[PDB]
Amino acid sequence: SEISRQEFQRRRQALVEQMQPGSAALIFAAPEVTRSADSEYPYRQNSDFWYFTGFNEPEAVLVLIKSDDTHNHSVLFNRVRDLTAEIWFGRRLGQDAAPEKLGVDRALAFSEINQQLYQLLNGLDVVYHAQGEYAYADVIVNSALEKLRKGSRQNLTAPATMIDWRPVVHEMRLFKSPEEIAVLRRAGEITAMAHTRAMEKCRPGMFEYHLEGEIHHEFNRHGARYPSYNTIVGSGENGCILHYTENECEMRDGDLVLIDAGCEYKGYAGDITRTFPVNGKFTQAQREIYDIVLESLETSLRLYRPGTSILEVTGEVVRIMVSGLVKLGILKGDVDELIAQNAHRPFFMHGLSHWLGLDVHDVGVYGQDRSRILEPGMVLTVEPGLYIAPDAEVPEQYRGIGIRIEDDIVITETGNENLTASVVKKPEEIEALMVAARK
Amino acid sequence: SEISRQEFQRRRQALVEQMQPGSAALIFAAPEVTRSADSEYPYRQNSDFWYFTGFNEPEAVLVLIKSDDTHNHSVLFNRVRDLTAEIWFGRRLGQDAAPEKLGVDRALAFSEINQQLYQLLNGLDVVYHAQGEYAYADVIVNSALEKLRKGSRQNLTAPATMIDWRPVVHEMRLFKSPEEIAVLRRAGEITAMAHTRAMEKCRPGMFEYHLEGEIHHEFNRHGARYPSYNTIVGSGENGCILHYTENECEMRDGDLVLIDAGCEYKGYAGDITRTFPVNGKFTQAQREIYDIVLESLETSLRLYRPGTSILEVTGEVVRIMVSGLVKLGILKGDVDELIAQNAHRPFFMHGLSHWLGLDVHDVGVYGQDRSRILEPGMVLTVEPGLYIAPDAEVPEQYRGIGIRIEDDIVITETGNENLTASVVKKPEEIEALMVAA
Amino acid sequence: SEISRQEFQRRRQALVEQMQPGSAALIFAAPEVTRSADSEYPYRQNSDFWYFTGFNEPEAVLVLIKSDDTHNHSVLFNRVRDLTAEIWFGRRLGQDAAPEKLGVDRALAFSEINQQLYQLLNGLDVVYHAQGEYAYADVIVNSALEKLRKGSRQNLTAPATMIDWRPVVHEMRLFKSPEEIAVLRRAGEITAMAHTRAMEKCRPGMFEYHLEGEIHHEFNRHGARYPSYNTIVGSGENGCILHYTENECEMRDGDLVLIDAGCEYKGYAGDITRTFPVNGKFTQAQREIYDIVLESLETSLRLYRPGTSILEVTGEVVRIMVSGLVKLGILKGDVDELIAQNAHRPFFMHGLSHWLGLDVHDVGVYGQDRSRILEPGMVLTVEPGLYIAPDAEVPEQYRGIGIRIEDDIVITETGNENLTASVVKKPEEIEALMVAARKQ
Amino acid sequence: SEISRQEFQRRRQALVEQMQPGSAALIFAAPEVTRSADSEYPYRQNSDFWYFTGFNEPEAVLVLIKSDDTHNHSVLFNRVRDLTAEIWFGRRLGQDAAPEKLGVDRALAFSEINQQLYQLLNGLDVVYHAQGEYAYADVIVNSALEKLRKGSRQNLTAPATMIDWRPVVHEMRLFKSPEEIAVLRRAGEITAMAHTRAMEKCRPGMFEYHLEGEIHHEFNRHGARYPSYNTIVGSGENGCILHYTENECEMRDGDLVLIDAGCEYKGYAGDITRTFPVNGKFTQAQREIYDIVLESLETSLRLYRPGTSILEVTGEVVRIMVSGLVKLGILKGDVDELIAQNAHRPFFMHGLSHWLGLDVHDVGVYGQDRSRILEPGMVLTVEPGLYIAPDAEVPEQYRGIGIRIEDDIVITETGNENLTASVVKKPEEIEALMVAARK
Ligand SMILES: [Ca+2]
Ligand SMILES: [Ca+2]
Ligand SMILES: [Ca+2]
Ligand SMILES: [Ca+2]
Ligand SMILES: [Cl-]
Ligand SMILES: [Cl-]
Ligand SMILES: [Cl-]
Ligand SMILES: [Cl-]
Repeated sequence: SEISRQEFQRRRQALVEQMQPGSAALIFAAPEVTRSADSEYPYRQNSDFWYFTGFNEPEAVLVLIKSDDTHNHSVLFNRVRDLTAEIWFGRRLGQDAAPEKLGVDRALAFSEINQQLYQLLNGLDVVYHAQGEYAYADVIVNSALEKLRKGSRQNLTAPATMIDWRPVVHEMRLFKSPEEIAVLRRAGEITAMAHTRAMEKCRPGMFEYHLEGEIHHEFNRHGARYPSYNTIVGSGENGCILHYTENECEMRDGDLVLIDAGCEYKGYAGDITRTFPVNGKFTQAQREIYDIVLESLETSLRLYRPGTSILEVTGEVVRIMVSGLVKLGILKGDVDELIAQNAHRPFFMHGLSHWLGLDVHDVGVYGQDRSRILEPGMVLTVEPGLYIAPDAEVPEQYRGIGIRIEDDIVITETGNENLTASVVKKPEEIEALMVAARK
Repeated sequence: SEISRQEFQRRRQALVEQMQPGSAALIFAAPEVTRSADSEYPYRQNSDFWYFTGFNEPEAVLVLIKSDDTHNHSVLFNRVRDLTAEIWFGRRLGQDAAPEKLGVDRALAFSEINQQLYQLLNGLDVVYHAQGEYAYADVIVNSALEKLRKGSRQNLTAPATMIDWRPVVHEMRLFKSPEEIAVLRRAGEITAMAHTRAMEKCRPGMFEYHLEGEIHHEFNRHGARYPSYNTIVGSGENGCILHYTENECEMRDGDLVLIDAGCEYKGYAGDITRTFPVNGKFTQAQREIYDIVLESLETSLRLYRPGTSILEVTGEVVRIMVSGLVKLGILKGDVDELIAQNAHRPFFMHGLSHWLGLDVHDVGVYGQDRSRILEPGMVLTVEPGLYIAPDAEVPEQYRGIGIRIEDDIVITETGNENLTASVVKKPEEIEALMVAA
Repeated sequence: SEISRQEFQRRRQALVEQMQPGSAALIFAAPEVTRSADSEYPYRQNSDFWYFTGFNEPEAVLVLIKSDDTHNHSVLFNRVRDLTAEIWFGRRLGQDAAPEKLGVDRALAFSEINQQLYQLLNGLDVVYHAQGEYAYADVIVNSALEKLRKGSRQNLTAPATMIDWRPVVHEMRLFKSPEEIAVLRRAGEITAMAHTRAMEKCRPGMFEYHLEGEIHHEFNRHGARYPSYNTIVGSGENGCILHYTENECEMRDGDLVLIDAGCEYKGYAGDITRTFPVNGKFTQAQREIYDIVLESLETSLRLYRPGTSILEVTGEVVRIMVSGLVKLGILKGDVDELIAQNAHRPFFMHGLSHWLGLDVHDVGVYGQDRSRILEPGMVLTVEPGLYIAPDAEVPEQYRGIGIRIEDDIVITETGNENLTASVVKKPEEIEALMVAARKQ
Repeated sequence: SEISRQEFQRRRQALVEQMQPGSAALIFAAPEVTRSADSEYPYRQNSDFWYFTGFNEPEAVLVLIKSDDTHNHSVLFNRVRDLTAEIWFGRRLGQDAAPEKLGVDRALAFSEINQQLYQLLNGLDVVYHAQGEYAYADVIVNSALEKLRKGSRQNLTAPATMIDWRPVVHEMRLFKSPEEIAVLRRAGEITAMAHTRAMEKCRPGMFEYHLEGEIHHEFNRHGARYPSYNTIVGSGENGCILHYTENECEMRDGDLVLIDAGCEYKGYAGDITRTFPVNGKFTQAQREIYDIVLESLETSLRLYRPGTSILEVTGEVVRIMVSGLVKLGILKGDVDELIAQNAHRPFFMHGLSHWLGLDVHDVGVYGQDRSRILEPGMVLTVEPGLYIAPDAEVPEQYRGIGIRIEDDIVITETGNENLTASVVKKPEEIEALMVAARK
């Protein structure tokens, strides 16, 4: 599945529809970033720039100009064709091919942006710009505006109003289109296959990073070259560290391993977490904590629908966790009083759900305490966890256990669709997958 | 193979030995860098900081203080132990464990660097600093120096002299120790296994990125998590693009595929290129270009020894390429006259060799036109290539052929050791490897 | 005359009246500036900050908050009372006294601005800020907005809209109130007395800077401590340089001296130019150029009124200059063709008029080629000049003559009032003035 | 009096003599600074750039190149001749005339500095640069060094060593040459005449700023257009504020007025303070505080010579002040015990002396607590003062009295020469001066 050219054009038009007459919106590409000396990390395009273009080059800027309520047009600044630079560093779209290829009206060389951008902004009332995201973009925009301001003698005038397009554009990204849902569905499936494979390959004596290796190969195999974030493989006590990425230890017989990994497929993130026994079997104590986390996840999946919120569902999860922890003797007291003192917090210290999309922690307004009412098209994770520190003042069999289980869902008219249910999470299904893989 | 804590201590001592009495050298960690929004690329430590510490955390600064010709000591700034931040983001070494763990005398909190660095520089004559590498580091240093200049009412004085330590440190990195050679040997072996595997797995209909996938899994399997640079898999006309990284096309029956890939193992880069037929069988035309490149590589491997240079060996490679290209009718004329007008350059447009180490294009002075005399301990690549553009004015059969073959070597007393010879490059050995797979 | 507390309060309300509900306008004080090492130039407050406060301290910010269409309030950030710093560097207003003294509702310490400004912008839709004027102000505003953007976990939201208040505020400054016109009148008078005195004191052998000294002492004498711009005293060929400030030569018998100087009185600029013979007698050649410049000025003074423009009046001046220059043989040809070829430009290369106010080159939209229709309340200069270079290809006797004559006017309902007519400009009146002063 | 061409050339050679072979020293002009909108304050050249050139234009850089122990040469970057810009804004020296006029070997356009500076630094071992003085200068130098670091392919190499020339140059400025002493002598005399005139013109009912006006007119009259710092005229309680510059109050019959003012003459600062009665007649209480300050100054003037220090002389002044204050009942107790607990500090809270030169608070190392041994050619102020706050707990008649008296001296072989003695400071000479101006 892919995003069509017609979809990119739709997005641009929807932004233009919300712009004032006499305005221009400026969307800048991400800079290339150094990894060490003259080598660079693999390029990752700014999510917003990508959302409106599908264009994966640096040194580019999209300018949408709304002259009035019917007339509008697009100008792309991008790198010029250069035979030498392309033999060396890769093909460039260039100016001639860009209009037909990206569906923009005009293309100009990026090297000319300071000579041209002020001419595009001249006489407009409003400039839309995401200030403070990239210093290089701010320099370009502020110089343009400064030429216009200081140029009353050449009959230049600057727009007096600057508006951040992020609130509106992030609100657009919060609501996935059917094409985006299908892409995220594929991201979820690829990611689920990677987690399935990790479970099938895991043996005591392997290192955490070996599972990372299996996961990334599976991502790549389906055309998702890069992870959407750094892969976490935390065995034993490392499971109690939420964003553990060192992945450097030998996995022990008798420990759990927690894998939090997600692919990036056509820009969109998958984000799954599975925790499972390194040896293919849960200890009593591991099963007991696992079942509480599973029940929390399974309940959240049943509950999530239009009209509730992350806050409301979180309240039910807390109740389940506190009840479960009291049965096991990890917490002591009355359930309702313990909920009122947030006594679960030493053991479950993060949110249940975040938005998901072109960024793994995707954009969009959550409301106070994530109280925003859910509607169809919203995509989010569900990631309950319990983490019992190695030195926690609790019964001893539970120490050093870190468990999180996470799926990705999209809210529909009647509930939600689970995008990552094709990788097992029921403990008996995990044991059957693994024990079968040993033979 | 690995770098011992005692080697890290020896490198620090060798820098201190070169420092003036009454001085301090400052070596800053790399910043974390954004990939998108709040997500970051996997951390890569500054190569020079790493060289002196083996420490893979950001927000750290190594300060070596030479008080005089016999007394010296080290202070590390690094992140404080923080239970919450570690639960969330990973273990930190902290201050208590750092002295014993890294072999430094004192450790202080990085968040205190602005209150403490000026006190360490106060009264010294010289500060050693790599200016312009990281903006955050320059701010810290300039701010410390400024407090000293402007604090005479508090009996503070600034060093009047700042010296770039990079020329000296890079000259040290140019000459590999036996430990380093053994690490680079392992990197070469791991990288070669990855290239072997790519050749064994390649079939028409697979995509370029599938070979990248095979290569990275093999890197990871041997404990080299990350490539030393972005992997190149250029099939067909994509082979004619030197740093082709899109790796997005279907590999066609009848095309060559060029793979440029290297692992990073304990900080050190492997760097191999192999070109081979996607279908396991060179066409006649592909074989004819391949043999010229291979002969260039083989002659280079024969010649590289102490007392010659990259420039000198390049001269021999140019002669082989020009002769070969005349024989095939790609160039027309007298060999010596064609060499004199650099007629090879449309087809071979890059250098033959670069230094190799903590960076794939490693530090160290090359001399004018890479004329520097080679000595034992230098590690370099040998990467001849020929690239015939799809529109080049040459016999039709050679158009769109891009071939590079690259090995990594270390100069020894009597020649060089080839670190990456365990992956085949002879055309018959390539064909035999691919059928057997 | 001065600007009353009620007037400053009126200006703030007029800005607030134009602001959107749910907004804040931020107006920052000028930074102190180094003259050399640890010494600073005498403080000059930002003109816009001054317009709204009358407050002459650095490290201060005015915040006007419009909660909705009826509720609004003001917060001033300014330097705290500090006994030690004040013993050393001067009295500070501080937080307790500021509300009553400046007519603001609240005052907070400037050192707390990063901890407080974001709290004031939180939940607002619009922030009004003059971006790019001061780097230190941009850093403060951007940090506040950044804390709000990234503080959604703390229920913080940033205004999505930033609007430059300069177009509106500069449009307000373009139209002077009666109190402002009375202040500018006094500035014009003080400045005229300084130019009168310079004419009276000038003798051959004195240096150009001596006249500068006379002028500045006169400004100071009436309570205008500082000039509104760097004084120009160009004798001989130095008169042909428009902003000649070196003022370093001996004034020669036979040369003209051109003096361009203006006081700054309660923030407002006077701006006069007079040119006169160093020896008290215009030669024939000097008098012939002078008369053309004078006729241009006197005619522009009649012409300027509501309904015309600087461009239209400039057209009339060009005609007078070209006709005059043809009569002397400085230009050759037909008058109308020469006008069409802008043949006057080697001799008159600057504008006739600029706005005048808290800045000598005051703010306000001119329109294309200064074509904006004039209305009552606008204040402007009228400054025709003719500058014949020492090597220009003309009758020899005109070489090295630089003459400018400049008055300040305010447009009224039926014409304009000349604010600087109390210093003479008719050549006979100049000669007569120089004769009476030398009898002492 | 002025600085000759030979002396500017001598200063340059003395710096070059201290430079390492294979090096270049860079000295940058001060930026123009805004006063308001498009108007600028009168240009003030950087003191160090001035010291080595006598050149009063912005957009200029002096480059001294020491090739080896015998060969050296100078390159000036400065503004190009531009007929239009000069008609508008003033004459420029330009490139053709600069060599002969300033005594430099070559002159280039400032607009070419980025294309040329790296070529001058190429292959050198050391660059001397005052880092952190001007941000515009640091950008230029860093950009040059960066082009050189990355230009090994074009056979460029950067100096690996940067040295701050300020310590050496400021040490040169600390020791005045005969030409400099003559110029400072003239500055002292101009400044003394201005203070004499203020005393002669002062009447009750005049404002503080009127005396400022008299002072500045007198500076200007002798060819010193600008003060070396902001003039202070503090009458009454305003005298108790050290750098009181508001100068806005009506001077009252019965008050003292304290005037701290100094001219700038050919770049060098005068710095005088005189305090005197607005009405021309010291009261008993004013005279009593005055005499202690005067004794402190006269004693300092007799003591300052080679081999003592500002710290040592300050100790004597503290003794005089404490004794005097005990005699009046302002301090109570034993003199030596009061000295030991620095009981003078509420009344005398600043230093006795600072260096004087191209900056009023001139450059040069003072040593800890100003303990550096004085030698011939050092120039310094002597400025004892007593300030009794309006609310101080002392006999009523001393409240609100602020008195400072300040002269400028140059240390000589056998003592010092007082550069500002031509303005009276004895209380009976002040009264007689004022009475004579009134008759
Ligand atoms: Ca997640
Ligand atoms: Ca290579
Ligand atoms: Ca004017
Ligand atoms: Ca002083
Ligand atoms: Cl471009
Ligand atoms: Cl820290
Ligand atoms: Cl404050
Ligand atoms: Cl220039």
